[PDB]
Amino acid sequence: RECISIHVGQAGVQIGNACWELYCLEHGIQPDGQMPSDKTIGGGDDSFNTFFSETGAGKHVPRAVFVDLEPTVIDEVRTGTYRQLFHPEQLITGKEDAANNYARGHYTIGKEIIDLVLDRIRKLADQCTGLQGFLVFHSFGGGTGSGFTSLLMERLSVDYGKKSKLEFSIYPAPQVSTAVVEPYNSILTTHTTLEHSDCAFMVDNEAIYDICRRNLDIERPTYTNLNRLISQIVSSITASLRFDGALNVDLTEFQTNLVPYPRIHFPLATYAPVISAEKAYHEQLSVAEITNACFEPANQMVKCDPRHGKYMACCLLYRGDVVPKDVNAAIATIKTKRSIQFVDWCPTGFKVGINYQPPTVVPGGDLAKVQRAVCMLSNTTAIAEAWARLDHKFDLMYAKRAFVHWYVGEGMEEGEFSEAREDMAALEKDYEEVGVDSV
Amino acid sequence: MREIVHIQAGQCGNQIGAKFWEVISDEHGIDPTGSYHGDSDLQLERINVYYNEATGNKYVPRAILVDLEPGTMDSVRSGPFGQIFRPDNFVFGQSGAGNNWAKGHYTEGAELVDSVLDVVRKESESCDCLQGFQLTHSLGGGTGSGMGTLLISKIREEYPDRIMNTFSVMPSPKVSDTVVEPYNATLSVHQLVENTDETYCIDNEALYDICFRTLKLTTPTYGDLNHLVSATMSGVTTCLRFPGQLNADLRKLAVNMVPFPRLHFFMPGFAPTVPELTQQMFDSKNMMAACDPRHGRYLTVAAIFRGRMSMKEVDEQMLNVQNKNSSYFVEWIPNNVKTAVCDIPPRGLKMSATFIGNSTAIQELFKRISEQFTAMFRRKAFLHWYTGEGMDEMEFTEAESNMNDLVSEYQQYQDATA
Ligand SMILES: COc1cc(OC)c(Cl)c(-n2c(-c3ccccc3)cc(=O)c(C)c2-c2ccc(F)cc2)c1
Ligand SMILES: Nc1nc2c(ncn2[C@@H]2O[C@H](COP(=O)(O)OP(=O)(O)OP(=O)(O)O)[C@@H](O)[C@H]2O)c(=O)[nH]1
Ligand SMILES: Nc1nc2c(ncn2[C@@H]2O[C@H](COP(=O)(O)OP(=O)(O)O)[C@@H](O)[C@H]2O)c(=O)[nH]1
Ligand SMILES: [Ca+2]
Ligand SMILES: [Ca+2]
Ligand SMILES: [Ca+2]
Ligand SMILES: [Ca+2]
Ligand SMILES: [Mg+2]
Ligand SMILES: [Mg+2]
Repeated sequence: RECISIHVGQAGVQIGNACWELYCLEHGIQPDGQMPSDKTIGGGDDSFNTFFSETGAGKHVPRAVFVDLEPTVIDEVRTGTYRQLFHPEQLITGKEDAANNYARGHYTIGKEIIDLVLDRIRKLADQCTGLQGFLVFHSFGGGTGSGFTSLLMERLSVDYGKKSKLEFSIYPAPQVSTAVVEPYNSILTTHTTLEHSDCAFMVDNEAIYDICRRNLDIERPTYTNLNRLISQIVSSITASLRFDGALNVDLTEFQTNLVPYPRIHFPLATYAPVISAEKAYHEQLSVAEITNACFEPANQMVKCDPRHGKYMACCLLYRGDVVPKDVNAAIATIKTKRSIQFVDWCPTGFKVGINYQPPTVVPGGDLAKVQRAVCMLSNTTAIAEAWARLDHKFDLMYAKRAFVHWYVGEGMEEGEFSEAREDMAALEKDYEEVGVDSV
Repeated sequence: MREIVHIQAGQCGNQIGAKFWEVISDEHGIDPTGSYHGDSDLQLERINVYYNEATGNKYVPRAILVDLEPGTMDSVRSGPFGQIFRPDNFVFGQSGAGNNWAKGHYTEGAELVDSVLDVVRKESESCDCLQGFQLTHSLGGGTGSGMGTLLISKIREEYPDRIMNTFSVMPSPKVSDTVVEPYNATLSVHQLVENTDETYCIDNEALYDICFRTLKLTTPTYGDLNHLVSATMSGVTTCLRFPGQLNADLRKLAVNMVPFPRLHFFMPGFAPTVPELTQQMFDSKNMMAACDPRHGRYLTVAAIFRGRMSMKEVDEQMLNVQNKNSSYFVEWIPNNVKTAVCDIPPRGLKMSATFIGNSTAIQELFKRISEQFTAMFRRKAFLHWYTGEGMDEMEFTEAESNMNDLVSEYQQYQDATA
């Protein structure tokens, strides 16, 4: 029961760098891949083996692939503290990036390297007794993150069919955006990928940026700060696959309980508690307190107001000092609050899980080591607010065909821009249809 | 001599089944290694009903363990009595069912079902006179829910003249942990209505309130709830495992409990003087299913008392409750309450009372499920997960109709007069 992570572009690679660093600390894997606590050498059916393969020498190798169309970012990995952890074939780099151009990442530069990426992925898959699916980390805005990811997703649908594909996407934010055409790249990748991904977790950089300032007193956050925080959400989601437990979810479970309709598969994550060490000092937070924090809009990962929408499904993943009795009471209270509205076609609307391994913080980080934490994955109609903001920015530029020549110069037709935008128009409509009360 | 075959499917079924074998192994004096170290000899007169006897006078449960994921399978073998089970009777997959009834019934469970029947067949051929099957499972998941009812359908095709019992955990009115449980439960109930002779309805919310309110367990766990179920499962099988004449085999029990074939869903109960025991077992607060017996009428009832007690006092106290609450017993099935007594008490208790009731109030549970199910199906919410495994929408419509029919039937007899 195994998962392969694919990290694409600067954002995906740099996010993976934080996630795999956290995985090693959670499992006690050293930067050279050795895990002393593991006594089954060269193999095993342990829970952590879903994400780590093993060699006869006792090394624990991530079941991951790093791909970028320029080597600047992945070279850090090849020389960083965790360079020994990855086999050289796992890290794949071109020589010329996509220049914030979806078309270059999909057609011009992407096709140069797609076949090699699939071959290295296939070698990882052949090392599997049973493969659940793929975890794809990328950014909506970059040329490689959008253009190449869409090509990879389409190719994966062919080589592996209906096998699960889950995305971790980075929604553009002007605070740190390095491209004016990011709206074009996001609408195009979303449309191209929309029918290939079974579930996509979006993260709005602006939301993370505000959370880091407010909750962690970080006066001017950097990608390092943001990426560690994303890692906690990714760690919590994968915790049920990497750690052995009786109250876990797996890819198939929480997919089946979060996605009511194929196109409506964009939940927004919420994590709690996000606290600095100063405030954590002499302050321990209860299961109910962190459970209530998940429904406060301030702690969301996409700028939106769930109060102005309706919940269709909530997945609450607790980890740490959490007892079933506390969890049941917390969710019981939520079901009494009327500020939290569920659609009328979802009476049972809570998937629940508990893992007993406590959260881990990387040394030198800003998050405090807490005893219990919770991640909530909620599919609410409020997420459509995010699509509306990005579609409006798409419209403003496309009305004047601004920047479109860069895409036509790389082979695309104006039809793909309207075709993609009409798909987003339908999706915006689908999100209001599902929010209407039944007859 | 009249042997029963036990099957446990899914994470829920296996956990409950494992503690069932812990309780009755202790009651029959079997230790984890499979050797008898007991005091009385009534422990062995009917041991062959649930245990095979193997070389060396070691007793091995006639149990088959099933699940589409290996996790809970490994916990069973590491448990207290995990050593006792026949290792060839562990039949497990690797994928899991993902709370998908279609996966357990049609795709992922289909690939594993024949491997299960091969163990079933091998056990049944080793029976002097096979009696029937009993299954433990939940209706909210995908393995015990979906694959469980597949095994039931397959087993009937090979053993159509044998009794089929089930211990089924039903969805609860207010506590749930899976979003699609209305779909999985409604699809299983459709199966059980057609392919089971007796079904015991258990819901966890009732068990949890007992654990929290009555036994005063401040932080109950599935561990604490399962101890209640295993105690009850021991009580309902006492007449099958110890010498007696009343409801001494599965068919005789079914013939005394099931006046109409589709209305075979029972409300179990357990308790905890003789007058005190009899009052408790009838109380709503001692029922394991979330249905008030005072919201319906009892078609039939079976009470089992265990331990040393004055049968005169018991017989007199059972009659008072019947004559005290005549309104809650159908007038057109005379003498529909049957009482049995066994001298062997459970461990920790000296006197126990187990209650089995076929009450029309059970329709409330089937209405709760139907209401939830329709709310989802009218909008086809979460349906793509099922049609994606090959199902058609009309399989859902039929399952809904059958349960709505089952609810109508229960009401029909709740208002019948003489
Ligand atoms: C049925 O759906 C459930 C929902 C739920 O939270 C809303 C909980 Cl906590 C439980 N649950 C769990 C558990 C299950 C899945 C994930 C994590 C924990 C473990 C456990 O030992 C006990 C006793 C219970 C339980 C059962 C019936 C109750 F009335 C109250 C609590 C079950
Ligand atoms: N959270 C987070 N976002 C990032 C990071 N790096 C880039 N981004 C975002 O990604 C978008 C730009 O895409 P990039 O990842 O930089 O570009 P790329 O994927 O390498 O593709 P090319 O531009 O063709 O090289 C912007 O919206 C940035 O805000 C990161 O390390 N962390
Ligand atoms: N009593 C009890 N019920 C359980 C347990 N685990 C799960 N359940 C019930 O079963 C449902 C989850 O289904 P599950 O057992 O995982 O189904 P599976 O997919 O077939 O294994 C929940 O609604 C619970 O009420 C357990 O250990 N004890
Ligand atoms: Ca190992
Ligand atoms: Ca090793
Ligand atoms: Ca298969
Ligand atoms: Ca065969
Ligand atoms: Mg780049
Ligand atoms: Mg589970």
